[PDB]
Amino acid sequence: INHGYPIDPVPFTSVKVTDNFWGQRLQASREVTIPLAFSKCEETGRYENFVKAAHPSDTYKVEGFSFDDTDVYKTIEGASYSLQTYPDKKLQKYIDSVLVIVAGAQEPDGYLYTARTMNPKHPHNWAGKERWVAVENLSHEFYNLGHMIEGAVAHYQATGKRNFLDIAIKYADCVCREIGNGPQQKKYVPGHQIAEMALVKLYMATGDKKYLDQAKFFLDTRGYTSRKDTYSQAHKPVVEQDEAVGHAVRAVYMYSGMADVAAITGDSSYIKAIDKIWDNIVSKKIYITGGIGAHHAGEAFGNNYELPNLSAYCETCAAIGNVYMNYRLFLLHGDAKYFDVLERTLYNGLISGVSLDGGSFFYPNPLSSNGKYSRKPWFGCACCPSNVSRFIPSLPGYVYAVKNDQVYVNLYLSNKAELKVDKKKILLEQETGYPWNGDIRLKITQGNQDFTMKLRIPGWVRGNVLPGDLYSYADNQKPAYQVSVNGQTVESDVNDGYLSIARKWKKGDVVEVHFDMIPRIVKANPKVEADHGRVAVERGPIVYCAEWPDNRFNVHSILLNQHPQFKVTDKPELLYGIRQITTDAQALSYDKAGKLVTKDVELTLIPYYAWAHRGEGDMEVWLPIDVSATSAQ
Repeated sequence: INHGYPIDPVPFTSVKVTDNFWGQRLQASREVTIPLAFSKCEETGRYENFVKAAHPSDTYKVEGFSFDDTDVYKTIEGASYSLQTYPDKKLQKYIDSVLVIVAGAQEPDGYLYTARTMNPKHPHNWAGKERWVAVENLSHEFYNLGHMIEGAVAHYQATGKRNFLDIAIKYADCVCREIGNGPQQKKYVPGHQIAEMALVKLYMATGDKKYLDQAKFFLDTRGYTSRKDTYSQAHKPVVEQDEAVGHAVRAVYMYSGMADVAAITGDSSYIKAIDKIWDNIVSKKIYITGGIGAHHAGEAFGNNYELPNLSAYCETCAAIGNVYMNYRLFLLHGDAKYFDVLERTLYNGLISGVSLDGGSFFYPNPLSSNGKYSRKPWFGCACCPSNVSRFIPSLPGYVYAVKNDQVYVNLYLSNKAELKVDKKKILLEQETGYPWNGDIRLKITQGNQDFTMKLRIPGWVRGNVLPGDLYSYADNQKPAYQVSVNGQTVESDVNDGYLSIARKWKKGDVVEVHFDMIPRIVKANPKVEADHGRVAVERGPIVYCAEWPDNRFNVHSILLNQHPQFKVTDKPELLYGIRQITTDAQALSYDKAGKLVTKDVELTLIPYYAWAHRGEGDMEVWLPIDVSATSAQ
């Protein structure tokens, strides 16, 4: 059943990753992250909640969070993706055992929500006294449904079995029969959006239009209920929203649902709203790491241009949702600028949230540290680890896309892919050192077909830090790029951010691509007060930072040269293999006689994602280049 977007995804099952960067992240997800998250679901009581729901009792203290059941649904989602690329009888049998425990907690009419079922006389304090009554506050009853669906659909696609799917269908039918516009129903919308995107997905798996109508009901009714709160984007009808406000995850999950519903019903009204919201996010409310969410209070978007560094929120879940949103905008519009934003988030503020070994995570992802902040294996609220669990293995699904005769190449990494192009099979291989350098060989290894290959030419190689004027390059550098097909240079035009190559493609044909990767300094719009007198360091798609281990001085005390010169060096054995950046700078301090002293130092910079892997201490992304922004001790 067709999703309705004008461009088709190329699924993650079609793309075998052969590189070192992503390939190690994928291995780490399978060998450490998914096993750890299941192990934590046992250890922190997530399974016991379902067992308790199976034997209700007045005596249970219902504690944790009302959305804790989703940690289980999301880890099963991620495992289920893993199983499709890497079969594993034991993981698959383990999941069956978990699902028996999950199925036991479900009431006969399909309601599955352990925070009430465990102890209906004394339910979780966020659940309310009765079903649904606190849903637009913090019950998370429809959030739980959403993650349950996404988990179940994935498990069905991985196993051909319905032991998860049937549970989701039943809870979905419970919601659909009790919640709606009908006269024996109750008008309620999600307190935490996700059910909208998830119900489109369940429709696509089952053919039951009830689910699509429920998703549309959820969206269309928002803003017309008693709870008109900014926190959950219910301050206005969603079609009239034009700025990203409130809780960052809630926001991007709703914008993603708005996109899915729009595509599948051919309704452009939701699209005209998210186009404006996207413009607001990218021109006004996005960090240079691609993170979103400026305030601890509400885990929320700030005002326009409000981007503080130390107190930046940037929940890893929000980075993941930001990827979901931009991918969908790409599918609607066919412009690479959506993948520039997605690439920035993906390579920086998303992967910053999981350690390289896969065993610890971040909830918030700040752009500065004064120490006392490292990744943890889990949290009371485990939304980020379980989201990481589910995201990483799906990564190969983001690389390509196809519309008819048009093949989009959106990410650069070594991989072999099978593409369906006007109903003929095309095997395509990328070989590259990306993100570490800008050389890409693409080869047709099997098949022959006339088609147009669209190569994303990243914003960074064309002088655009991001779409819009939130940021600009503040050096003199003039990066260049070149493309060739079988030794003939393409000096065709960049349209919609792609260099487009139309020809008969055959086994043997080679595309060669070169992007200069030169260290850049980035300046923020002068309206961003936090970054006055400061610049950020970048190379290719990687944002850099200064961290304490590499620098025999206080990292918060540097003063970059007025016209900083940069050296890049390969470090294959440092932090899983990276390129570090070096620059000649000054470190400032106050001597014993009370005088400012400047000391010439070598400043060593690492990828932002690689910070915090070697001990708590100081870190800065936004480096002073003016004495107004310095700090001496």
